[PDB]
Amino acid sequence: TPARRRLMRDFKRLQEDPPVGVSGAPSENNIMQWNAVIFGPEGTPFEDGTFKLVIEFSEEYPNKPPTVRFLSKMFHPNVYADGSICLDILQNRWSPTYDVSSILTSIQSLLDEPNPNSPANSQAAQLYQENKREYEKRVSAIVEQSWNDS
Amino acid sequence: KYRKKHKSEFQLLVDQARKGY
Ligand code: NA
Repeated sequence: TPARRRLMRDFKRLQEDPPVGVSGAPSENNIMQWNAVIFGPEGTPFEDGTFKLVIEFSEEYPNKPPTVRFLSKMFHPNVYADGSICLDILQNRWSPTYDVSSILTSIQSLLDEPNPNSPANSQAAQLYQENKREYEKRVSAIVEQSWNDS
Repeated sequence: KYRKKHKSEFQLLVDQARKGY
């Protein structure tokens, strides 16, 4: 199928041009479900976090974006309670030129650049705007938790 | 549940993501 042919190319690109601070691979023997890891970027409240995600593709990929969820506990204005991510390029701004590598690096960039007008987590959105001191403390807890996560 | 069952797989991914950090 076209989706499976595309996903083998996504995987090869990750090996040839490895992105810094992120990684992804198929789970077990299923090409349509991937595991992924994103490191919290240095110089941010998320620094040193080792966050685990799952990516689910459909047979309509790359014409349809995959669904991406954090499995690790998260505290971020654009991340829902169930780990789902409000990021424009994973919804209405999706393009077939994006792949696993670019999706992961886009999510990585979102961690230190939250969108205030999309409050998926209303408390994280409020603290980020009002009390940035308390925002970093709440993010610190989930950084620690991401280390003994499996 | 999921993270625990795929412990080995996630640790390989953590090691790959750590490089150059
Ligand atoms: Na392409």
